[PDB]
Amino acid sequence: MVGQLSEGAIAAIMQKGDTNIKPILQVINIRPITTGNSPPRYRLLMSDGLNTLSSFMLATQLNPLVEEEQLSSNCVCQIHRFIVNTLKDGRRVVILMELEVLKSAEAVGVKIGNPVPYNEGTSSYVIESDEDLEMEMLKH
Amino acid sequence: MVGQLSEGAIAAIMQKGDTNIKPILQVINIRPITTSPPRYRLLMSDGLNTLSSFMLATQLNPLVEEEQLSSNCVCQIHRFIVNTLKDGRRVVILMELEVLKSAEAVGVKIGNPVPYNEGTSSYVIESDEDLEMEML
Repeated sequence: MVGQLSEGAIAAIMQKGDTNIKPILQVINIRPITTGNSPPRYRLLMSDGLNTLSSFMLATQLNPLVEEEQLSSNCVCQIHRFIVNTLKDGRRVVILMELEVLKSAEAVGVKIGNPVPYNEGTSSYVIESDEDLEMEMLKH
Repeated sequence: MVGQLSEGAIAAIMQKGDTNIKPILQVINIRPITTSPPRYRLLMSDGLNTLSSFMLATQLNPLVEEEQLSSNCVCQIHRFIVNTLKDGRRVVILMELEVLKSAEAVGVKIGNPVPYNEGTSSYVIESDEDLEMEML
């Protein structure tokens, strides 16, 4: 149900920098990032039911949630503490510092609603994720 | 040092579908796709161009888990295949390769290669964003 998500949280985060709103978001996709020999970091495409936004990153202390598959595509999360940063190239990113998984992916089962990208950066993420899946699927 | 890579191999693969060459390429970035059996996408350089549509055959995954195939290492490809997909994207699947020099032996990205095509340019921009997001 879309109504159980924090409608408008993505727009408020991006345009006003709201950090106190404890948003309830669905994880749409997780992109592991493996730089050099370093342990992975996880970038997230998240949905508030209306929009998706791809500029989320998990703080390192939340990495075990992804490894344990507690935090996986289609689960629903309540974010407790997050910070907004503008990178040196102007891109606005959101670091998730503390959260709770409210519903596992299997309980939700699938993507909630039909959210659309909040910006071109997010549509570029969606394109690359679509590319990944296409390359992935060797057998038909 | 760029002359130590197979300059022009990416253009040969993409335009002519030449899989008889045994090109020497540098890994610029490796990324697992799923978050299941891992599957690795690679941004590779031939000294002139980068190309982001390389994927690793599952049987080469041990080289990645052993951290032998890693960003900045230089490899020689022994068997590969290139296909266009129904939607027109071209994908290169690396089937057999040897790591010639470790990431540490090479030490840095060789030269200043440019993206072969728009898809690679977007991939580099997105991967540079990924990295900027980490270093926070």
